[PDB]
Amino acid sequence: VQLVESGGGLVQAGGSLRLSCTASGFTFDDYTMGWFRQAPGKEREGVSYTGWSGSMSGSTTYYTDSVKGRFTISRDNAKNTLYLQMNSLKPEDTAMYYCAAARYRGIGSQVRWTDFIYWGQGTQVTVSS
Amino acid sequence: VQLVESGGGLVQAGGSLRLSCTASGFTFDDYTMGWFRQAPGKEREGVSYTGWSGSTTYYTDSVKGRFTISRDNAKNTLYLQMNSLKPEDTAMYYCAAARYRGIGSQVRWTDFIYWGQGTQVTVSS
Amino acid sequence: VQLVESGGGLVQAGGSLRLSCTASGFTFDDYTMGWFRQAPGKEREGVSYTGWSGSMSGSTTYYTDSVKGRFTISRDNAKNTLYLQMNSLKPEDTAMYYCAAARYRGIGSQVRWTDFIYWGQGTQVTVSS
Amino acid sequence: VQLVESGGGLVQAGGSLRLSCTASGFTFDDYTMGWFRQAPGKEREGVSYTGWSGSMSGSTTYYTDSVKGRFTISRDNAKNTLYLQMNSLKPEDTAMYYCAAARWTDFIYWGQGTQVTVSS
Repeated sequence: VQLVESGGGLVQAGGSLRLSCTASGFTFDDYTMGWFRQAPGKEREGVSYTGWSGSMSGSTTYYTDSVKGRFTISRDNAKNTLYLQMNSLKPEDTAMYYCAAARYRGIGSQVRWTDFIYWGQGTQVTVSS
Repeated sequence: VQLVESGGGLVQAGGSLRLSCTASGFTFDDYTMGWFRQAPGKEREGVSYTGWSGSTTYYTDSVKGRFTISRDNAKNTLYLQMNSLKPEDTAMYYCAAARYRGIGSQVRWTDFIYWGQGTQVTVSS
Repeated sequence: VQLVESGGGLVQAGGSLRLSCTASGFTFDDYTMGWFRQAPGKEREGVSYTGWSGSMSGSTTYYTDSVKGRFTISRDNAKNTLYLQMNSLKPEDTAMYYCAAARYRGIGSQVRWTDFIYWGQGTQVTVSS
Repeated sequence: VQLVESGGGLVQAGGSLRLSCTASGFTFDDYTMGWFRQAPGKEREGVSYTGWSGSMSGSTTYYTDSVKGRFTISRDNAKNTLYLQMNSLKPEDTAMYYCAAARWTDFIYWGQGTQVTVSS
């Protein structure tokens, strides 16, 4: 089980980045995938997840208030890849961004943050002044 | 007359950036706006322009299918969405402006008169 | 010829980091080794170098005004490693830091920025508010 | 009485950080100052302290076995600041680091903490 992040870097304020996260063997399309971030000196917080419920027949996507209307999560079940399109980047968005996976295959909107078990190494996103 | 570029930076190969260029006092919506780039040690080449009956947008072969130019005449801002970035795209990117006439003439590269200071885009291996 | 940087990361303002740069096959102790940095959207500037002087009887170390009294360069000719101790970090120090090498000596002429020929891939240093 | 920590962040294995802890009213040069850390899911453990001994003939600094030879505590009584120089960082050092004051159960005044993350 591997999760390799890519697409990070350094950008001016107002610029844009696009993160990617390819996934090794765990049957990607049945898992709820998510993006986390960790500020320097602060705890790791949740950014966005998307994933699937059986009790509603369908998918549930989430976005935090600080990334609302600016970030976009998407998945490609054929290539087992998760994406995070970050537009209109602010200097408060500067963190190391992690790509996580939750494992019990049916969680929709009852997704606790503690359900994410498999993690990646991360990628740096730096938004300067 | 000022042209301030933004949105540049450093990214690995395959990543994406989005440049912006706000414009100070001149009628933005009546001018043909363009993007240039200058490699280290090489001459300044043209990337993409858009502007003026109908509108005409241009893209160079090296940025074909990967770059996207757009303008916002309300906010007087020019955009350049750079997707699938290659290490050959590493340059300082300039935002230029030309004035259209004719009426059957063409915008050549020498028509761009007003320029910006630029922004650096670095695509590493 | 390889130059691998390490020791970067994310830190608050006032914190400290220490970069390292191991060198592959090129005779490290006879080359002038340096550190560069590149801000987001700006050109690549020079930070500090150490090595040859101009006289074949001395070492010469350099430090830019923006890093004066806060940064410290050092080399280990036995392990072929270059170090950069960054203390009292400011948010203006946020860049991708590169480790470069020069080989021109020129008895009578001092070190210029264009003499650095071999470069590394770099490491990210982010100093947040 | 306030204790504000700073200097934390994220770094690779083998990298270095330096924590700082400024102190509000007024103790500082007569109190034994220390650093604690708390791993995710584990209890809060002690890292290092420095301060007075019994009797007043001298100072005593302490370092835990897991940080021995890699960490360095220091204080500045003029600026009322405590420092922790963390060199050769291991992934087992990943915790939230607290700055505490005494004069392990003697430490009464605490700070909010700062996160130190050492990734692979």
